[PDB]
Amino acid sequence: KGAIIGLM
Amino acid sequence: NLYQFKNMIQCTVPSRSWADFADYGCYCGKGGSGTPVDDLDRCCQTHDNCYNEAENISGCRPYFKTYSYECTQGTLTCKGDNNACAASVCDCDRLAAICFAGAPYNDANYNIDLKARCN
Ligand SMILES: [Ca+2]
Repeated sequence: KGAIIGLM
Repeated sequence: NLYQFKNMIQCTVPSRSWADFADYGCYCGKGGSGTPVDDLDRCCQTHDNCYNEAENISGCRPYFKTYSYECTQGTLTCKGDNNACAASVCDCDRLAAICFAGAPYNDANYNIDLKARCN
């Protein structure tokens, strides 16, 4: 991916 | 890892871009606080807590850990070659993708103001 994102 | 979770969502919710789930409610994506706003947000809160638990395993980073899984003919499976970190994160993800497929999606709950609404 690199970038993000969700969730936690 | 997040790329694999994105693919689990594509495999369980084909009629919707995964970005729909990236910024929803108080827990889906960035958010991790306050009262979940609906069923789909509840899926996302359990997923977030799941990651927090997995992070207690030494060296286990849920956003980055690559695990082994398959998505075929409507069935999503975490495979048996996963170590304890990979198995746990793989289960967190799979559990959340199945949850998202059963939850209603409410346009009004996309990209809400987390600072005002998620205290
Ligand atoms: Ca989150």
